[PDB]
Amino acid sequence: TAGTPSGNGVDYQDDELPVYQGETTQSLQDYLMWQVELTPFTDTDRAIATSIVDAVDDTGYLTIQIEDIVDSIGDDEIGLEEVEAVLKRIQRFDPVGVAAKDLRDCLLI
Amino acid sequence: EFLKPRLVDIEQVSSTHAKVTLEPLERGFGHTLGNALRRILLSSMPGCAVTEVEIDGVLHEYSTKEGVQEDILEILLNLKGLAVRVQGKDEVILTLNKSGIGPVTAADITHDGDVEIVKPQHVICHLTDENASISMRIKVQRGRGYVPASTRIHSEEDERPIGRLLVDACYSPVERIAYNVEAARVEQRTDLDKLVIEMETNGTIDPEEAIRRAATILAEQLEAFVDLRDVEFDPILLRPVDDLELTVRSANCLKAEAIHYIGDLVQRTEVELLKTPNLGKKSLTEIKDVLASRGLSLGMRLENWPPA
Amino acid sequence: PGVLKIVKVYLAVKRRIQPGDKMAGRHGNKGVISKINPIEDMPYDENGTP
Repeated sequence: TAGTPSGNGVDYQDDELPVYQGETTQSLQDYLMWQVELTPFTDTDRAIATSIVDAVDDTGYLTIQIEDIVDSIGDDEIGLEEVEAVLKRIQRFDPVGVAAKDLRDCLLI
Repeated sequence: EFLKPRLVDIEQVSSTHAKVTLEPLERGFGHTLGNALRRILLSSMPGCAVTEVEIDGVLHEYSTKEGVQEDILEILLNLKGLAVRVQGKDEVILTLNKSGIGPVTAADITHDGDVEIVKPQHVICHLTDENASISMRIKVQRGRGYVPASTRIHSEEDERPIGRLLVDACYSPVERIAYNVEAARVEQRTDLDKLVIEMETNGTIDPEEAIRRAATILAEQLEAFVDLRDVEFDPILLRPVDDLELTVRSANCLKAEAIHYIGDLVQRTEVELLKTPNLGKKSLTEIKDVLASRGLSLGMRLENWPPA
Repeated sequence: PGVLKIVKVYLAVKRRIQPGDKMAGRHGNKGVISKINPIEDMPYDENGTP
């Protein structure tokens, strides 16, 4: 070998009986649920927020329909009128434009 | 009822060494004027120092120049010791070009309009072959104390190009100060003291001018003791409430509930705002829908609410 | 076989002396810096050298 790359960074748990253990990582939904916990939401609002955050793809788009979100709740007084309000509140999060219905929604938000 | 010291017998040993005498002094005042003067003169005297350099080929400090004996870091450390005396300006640029053999010194710095090189035999660089040249631009500024190059950031407000050679600035022309109190030759008076001050500098500041500057600083500082006497912000808030484009029924309801600003509203919880007459479950979600597009959830908590 | 290109970058920094730093002589006398004192506060001799 004319040239050799430097060894990549590796680690292993020392002074611990279950060797190598593990490490937690932050994802898009994990970082979105963190913001949901720190905003003023009611119980039903928090439930709707979790429901629509679970449906966010890696791109951050909303793969499931709003009507399907309303169906998933299956709760009275949880029509699309308030699901939309919670959806807009979530769309106005740190990755601005996340959880958007389609491409037009991203640009408009 | 106290005698006042006079500036007499100022004698200059060398271009840097000098002696200053204050002939008439009372019993204890010798040290009070002295130690104060030493502290002022060692701490806060104005001067001029090299601030940054621009060599042709070199773009940083950890490089080398072909034909030059010393590294760029050593050249910058040499330039840090360059002593100049500018008049009427604070940002003179000292262009320097020299091609050939032998040490390069301030002497061969291009003769500026009003810039004095106190010692022209101060070497800064060495050339080692005939077909080599050095060309650099040196910026000199006026200041008061030690200003490290790393500690200053306002210079980075405008982006500096790759090729700058900034050096720490000291700005202090005084290197050593000693004072001593003797007995005055005045025989008519019972006993008087004489204060002699020895200052060693870099040749940039005059001794008498330095003493005058220190005394002026002391007087301005003492001016305070002569007569001691003495014995809801974020722009989205504080916005007109008719900026949310609410429905008709909300306008009277908000007016009825004395909601006139944006911040006061976001302080209202769902359960207590529902108690307002004819609010409407669907109309309440309309209020929340609009405030959600702004990013303003209901139930916030501000501390002080101004009338504006 | 996997590797297609390698790029190596070198950075240089200057470490300013600071109190939290550790100093020693060569007789077993170590210590950390507690304060960086202005020049007019240090003890000086009759010639004015601190």
